[PDB]
Amino acid sequence: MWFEILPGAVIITTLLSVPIYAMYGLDKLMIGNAFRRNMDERFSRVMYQRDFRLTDNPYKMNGLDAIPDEKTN
Amino acid sequence: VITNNTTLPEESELNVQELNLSSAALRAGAFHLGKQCEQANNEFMLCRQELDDPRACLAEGKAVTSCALDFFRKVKKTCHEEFTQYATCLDKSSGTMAFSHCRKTQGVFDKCIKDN
Amino acid sequence: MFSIIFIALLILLITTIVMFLASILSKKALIDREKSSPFECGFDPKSSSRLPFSLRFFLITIIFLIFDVEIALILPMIIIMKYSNIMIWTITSIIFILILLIGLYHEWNQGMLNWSN
Amino acid sequence: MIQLMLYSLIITTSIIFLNMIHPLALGLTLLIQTIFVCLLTGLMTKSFWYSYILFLIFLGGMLVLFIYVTSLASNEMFNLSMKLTLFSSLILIFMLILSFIMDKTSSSLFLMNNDMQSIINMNSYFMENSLSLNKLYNFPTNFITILLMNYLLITLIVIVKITKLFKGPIRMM
Amino acid sequence: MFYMEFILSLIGSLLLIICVLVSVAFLTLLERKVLGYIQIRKGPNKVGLMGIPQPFCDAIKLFTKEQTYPLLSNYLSYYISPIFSLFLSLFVWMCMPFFVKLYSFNLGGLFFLCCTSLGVYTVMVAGWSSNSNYALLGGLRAVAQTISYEVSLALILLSFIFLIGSYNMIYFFFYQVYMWFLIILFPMALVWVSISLAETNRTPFDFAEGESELVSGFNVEYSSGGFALIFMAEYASILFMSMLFCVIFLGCDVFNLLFYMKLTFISFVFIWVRGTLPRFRYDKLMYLAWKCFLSFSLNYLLFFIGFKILLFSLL
Amino acid sequence: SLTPFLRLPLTDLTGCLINHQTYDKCGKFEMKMMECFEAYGLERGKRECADLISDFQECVGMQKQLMRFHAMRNERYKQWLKGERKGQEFFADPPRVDAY
Amino acid sequence: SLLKRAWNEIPDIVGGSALALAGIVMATIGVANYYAKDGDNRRYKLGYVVYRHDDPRALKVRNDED
Amino acid sequence: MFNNSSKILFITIMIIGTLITVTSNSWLGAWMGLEINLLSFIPLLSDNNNLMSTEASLKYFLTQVLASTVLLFSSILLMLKNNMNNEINESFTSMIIMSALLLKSGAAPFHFWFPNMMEGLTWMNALMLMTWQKIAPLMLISYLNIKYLLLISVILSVIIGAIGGLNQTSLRKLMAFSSINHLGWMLSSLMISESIWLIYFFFYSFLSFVLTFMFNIFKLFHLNQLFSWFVNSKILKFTLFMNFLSLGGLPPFLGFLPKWLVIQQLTLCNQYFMLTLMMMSTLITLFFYLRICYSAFMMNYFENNWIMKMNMNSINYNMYMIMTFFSIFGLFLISLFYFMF
Amino acid sequence: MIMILYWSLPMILFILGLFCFVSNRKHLLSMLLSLEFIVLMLFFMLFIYLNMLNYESYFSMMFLTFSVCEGALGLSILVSMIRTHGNDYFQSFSIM
Ligand SMILES: COC1=C(OC)C(=O)C(C/C=C(\C)CC/C=C(\C)CC/C=C(\C)CC/C=C(\C)CC/C=C(\C)CC/C=C(/C)CC/C=C(\C)CC/C=C(\C)CCC=C(C)C)=C(C)C1=O
Repeated sequence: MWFEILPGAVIITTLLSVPIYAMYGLDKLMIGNAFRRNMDERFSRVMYQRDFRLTDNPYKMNGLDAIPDEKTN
Repeated sequence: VITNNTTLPEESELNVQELNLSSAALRAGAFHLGKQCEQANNEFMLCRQELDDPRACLAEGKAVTSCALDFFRKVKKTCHEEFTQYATCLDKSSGTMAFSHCRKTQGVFDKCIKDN
Repeated sequence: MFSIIFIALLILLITTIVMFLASILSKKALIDREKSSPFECGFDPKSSSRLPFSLRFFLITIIFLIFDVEIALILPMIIIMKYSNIMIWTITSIIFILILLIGLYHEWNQGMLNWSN
Repeated sequence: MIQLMLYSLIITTSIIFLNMIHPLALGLTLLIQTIFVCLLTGLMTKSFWYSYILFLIFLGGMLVLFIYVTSLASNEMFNLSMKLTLFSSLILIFMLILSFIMDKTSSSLFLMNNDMQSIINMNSYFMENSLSLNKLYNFPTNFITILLMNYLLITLIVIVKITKLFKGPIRMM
Repeated sequence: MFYMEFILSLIGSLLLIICVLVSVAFLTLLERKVLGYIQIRKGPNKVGLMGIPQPFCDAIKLFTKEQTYPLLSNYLSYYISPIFSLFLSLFVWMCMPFFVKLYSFNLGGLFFLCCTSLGVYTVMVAGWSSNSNYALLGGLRAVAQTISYEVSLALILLSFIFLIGSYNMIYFFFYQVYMWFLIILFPMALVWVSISLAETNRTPFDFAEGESELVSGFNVEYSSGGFALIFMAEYASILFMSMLFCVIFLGCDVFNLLFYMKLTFISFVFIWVRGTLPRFRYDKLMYLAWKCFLSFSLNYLLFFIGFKILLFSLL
Repeated sequence: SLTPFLRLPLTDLTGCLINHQTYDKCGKFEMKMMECFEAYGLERGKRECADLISDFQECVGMQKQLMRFHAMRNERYKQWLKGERKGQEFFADPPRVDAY
Repeated sequence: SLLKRAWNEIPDIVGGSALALAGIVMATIGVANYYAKDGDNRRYKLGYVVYRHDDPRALKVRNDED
Repeated sequence: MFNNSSKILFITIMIIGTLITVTSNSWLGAWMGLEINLLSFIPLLSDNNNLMSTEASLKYFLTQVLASTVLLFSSILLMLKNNMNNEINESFTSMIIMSALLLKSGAAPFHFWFPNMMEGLTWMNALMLMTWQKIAPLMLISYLNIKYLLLISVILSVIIGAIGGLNQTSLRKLMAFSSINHLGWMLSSLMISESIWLIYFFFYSFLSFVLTFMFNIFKLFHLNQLFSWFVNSKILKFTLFMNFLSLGGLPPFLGFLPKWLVIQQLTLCNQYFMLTLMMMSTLITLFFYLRICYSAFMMNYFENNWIMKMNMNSINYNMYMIMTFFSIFGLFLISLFYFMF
Repeated sequence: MIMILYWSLPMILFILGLFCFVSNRKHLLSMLLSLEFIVLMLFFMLFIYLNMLNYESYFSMMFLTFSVCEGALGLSILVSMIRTHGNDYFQSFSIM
């Protein structure tokens, strides 16, 4: 009667999957972005400084609307 | 090390219209942007390597930023909706802003820019 | 780093609280001269545990120190394969692993890897 | 900032280390310090690659000497020194106080961290340890590594000959 | 913004900490049920409903039970060793790869090597601090384990590292997108499990505990509080090392659900083996590591140095 | 750098051990100086390389600049502790992060 | 014989060395193949590399398709 | 190189270690060669048949480890301030390097370990220590240019090296104090040139190479053994001991030529006062050499009579007799030598 | 001074290492314990100097290789100590 094992395995499977599925939830709710920036390479860090400076929030994106639309020439 | 006799350009000259455009927005237009400003970029980047004086490449640098700002005015004029979706996807799809995830939305933009 | 240190401290505090709860939550009874005596299968012990404990893998123990310090020189391999000259990288790496194997097989054949007997 | 506090701890643990007598008391003091020095070195470098290596190397030496301590100096004694605890705790707080009221832009080490480097430095955008460890395996410095190899292997012949395994185990007779 | 970022990193570690701490409680139940079914037994079935609350029903006892103050032990060392055993077990989890960033950890593979080695001191100090003959034999039986598995462990990690190109664990995902390294590395997978057992000191390599050779090994002189943390720290090691097998040989799709179906299965394998094999002989392990595994592992560095070189020419 | 007397082929082994010639701000500064040592020899070079040695040392050792920096900081603190500065205007405006 | 004794006593060192010997062989193919393609000159360069049309290196630009 | 194939290796690796040091164009490279040299000598030095030998293997190890440790300490410090392997104007940081090197070679102020480790060495071990191990240390001191520190070591070396030797009877311990004196002459010769030092060292090693064999071939370790030593022709025994006079630098013999060239150059460099203290102190060194010759110059002794026969190794003796011949008649070959001009 | 603000601490630590290497402790192992303490501090300074160079830290591996061998050799001599004297106490050795 091998069913009785499964209740043990379901709990461990769920509990260990809570963190990654929680931060994916928390980040969206609290950053607005599912994933956080990856400071793995100098270029990634460098640009991260750039975003943090311009918008004052690295996870708020500055689309084309930040560009001055017209120049009087 | 900087002394009085060392000549730095005046503040007004260094002032010039800047991009101030976030990372994900930049990475979106990278491939189409690059094909256009390559002439300025290579001219700028070539001197900077051979000659390592920032004030010497001051003139070329203004060309590079102008070309970048010139490109986005076109994008702002036509594909504004598409570019924002591509950038939004590229930003909100992974922590690295990899192109490998957003191939679909990318296609939408590439067809907009090649039709306009 | 500085993030990791903070969480390293925070965890250590948390785990520390756990016994500090256990030390209080634990039932408390008067300690006896026999309750705290060591366990050695119910018969009083002849010999302190702090007597010199003889060693037989001493030779391997020293060889362990060495072999690790060559792990410091193989680990960088991957990181510098895209950036190095292939002949120099290839040649040197091989004559690194052959040297290790030859050393190992030499001692294995000499019987040093066997314990003191 | 923690760099100064790292300075205080490494000093503090060194003062007590001068006063340890029991070999294991020395070992515990040394092990704690190997953590800090490993941490401190990576602050002033482009990567922590060497702290990992140093930490790993010494831990190998930490175990082995316990094995010999537990065979040679097994029966020895500790003595809590109220002079020592007060003295270290006295200076430790004293040093920690300074680090809060220190011009800690001046105390920072001038060695260029990875972020301390310019943005133009094209060589700083590669893998974290590519260039630094590079010429360890390129002409001509590679031969130095090769020289170590014999040196390490020749060492491996020295220990067995000094040791003379066959004439018995080791006991503190 | 940036100020907010590190707040999330705290939450993740705390979330990962409580989740791991909870799982090791339920792992111990799973160990008893599965090990109770490989043996034709039923396993814990009465307490609460169908036995599920069993591990909690034991955590009560191990904490309402008195501390033991051994007469001949250096009490402070004897009292602290459980803390660092549990701390080192939880701390090594911060390097477990997440695509939703938790910690960057370039050179994460090394960070594994450092942390796992530390786990020996806690056993080592606990045994010597207890100041009992069996406890000391347990401690020195544990140290001799490190002398064996430690060197071969690094080399086998290096082989996997050559395949991915870096010490960052994230890259295992990209290279295991079409297939699983289990196929390419079948003998190493089989060898790696063997060394993984030594890491966690399990049957057939159960020497630190040494049950039925030493009465209870280095735990022989611990009780309610200290012994519990030693126990939890033990099963946290199994859980992580099982996961580290899933990121290396079984896809490393941390965000997919199946990855956690896989993770429990490898945990089952660790229990499965405990119910199959008798314990090795204290010396046969050390001979095994140096006579066979070390020679084996070095042989494939050449195989993978050549293969990477050959593959480099084509690409 | 030292001059071995022997100068057998072994010196080739350890000659290139530590250098500045691999992607360094002082690569050109040292090559000139050390070249001048080769032209004039060691002992006479120490008397003809006044500029090259000082420049190279002020490029690597950097004592000359770090020891400017403290004079500025100390003189900023000395002014304040004398009351010549104020708390509100103690420091100047910080540089932009995306610079240097 | 010898082959038999080892193959009976320590089969792993024979099989392991069999694959180790494989490494040297196909390392010798790949390394020779590498200079049979002039792979020192790599079509994709780390960093932003710009040459002048008259520089000697500008002649050696590897011309590929994708 | 006496017992097994392994001893052959350690000798060679010693040569490689020394060469790496003296061919290194930087302090760090030089320091590495010292480490190579360190472990090449210890296994040659350690033998478990002797309780004394392992003690010798210790004192050397602790001393050399400390020396290389402090040596590396200063070298890092030296180029932390100058950023060069060389210091433009010598100062304290360069003195510290000198102190380590002298201890590495057992000069006067830090010689204590050197005789006190000679009790438990075989003669062939002492030769490797006395001659070869002093190459690498002394050869690096030629780079450093501190005068007073180097000058002080010379003055103490000749004094301590001589006065200490009067009280010994163990030939191994006696030769150590004798070697400390000859070390003093080197350092004096090292502040003036090296070619003299290279010449002087070669002759010093030559004489020590000879005296070691005579004790090594006939296994003599104490003064009494010299008188009890049996030789067929007392003329032969009389002549073998005439090498000590050369080691004393008496002009009729070859062993003075080295001392002679060190004076013709020190005097040329106006170091008159140094030579007075040195040459005067060499007399005391010449003294206890004569105490050995008491067993040869008088040439009829009361000797134990359960030996009629000499049992000696051929090849060592064959090479020893050749070396001895020049050690007595080597002076007229100064014409040939062209390394002094 | 520059040397006092940046290089003082490691040097002060180094000399404290030496004063351990000379103090009177019964067991020879007390020398080995303090031996790799000093090596740990030598690494620290050497790592300061190597980082004044942009990319020269690879020499740290060279230093570590010699660090273990002197410790490994230092440990072997202790083993040979035991099997002639029976114990490693300093006071057990002939004072000469
Ligand atoms: C007869 O022949 C035989 C032998 O020969 C003698 C054998 O040896 C054996 C040997 C058998 C084995 C070795 C089996 C393996 C078992 C062992 C090694 C040890 C036995 C113990 C177990 C299996 C239990 C496992 C669990 C533990 C030991 C404790 C671990 C710690 C745990 C679970 C705590 C986790 C922490 C948490 C925060 C979880 C969530 C919350 C709690 C626990 C809180 C609990 C309650 C509260 C806080 C109260 C709050 C109340 C209010 C607010 C009102 C057999 C089978 C045999 O047949």
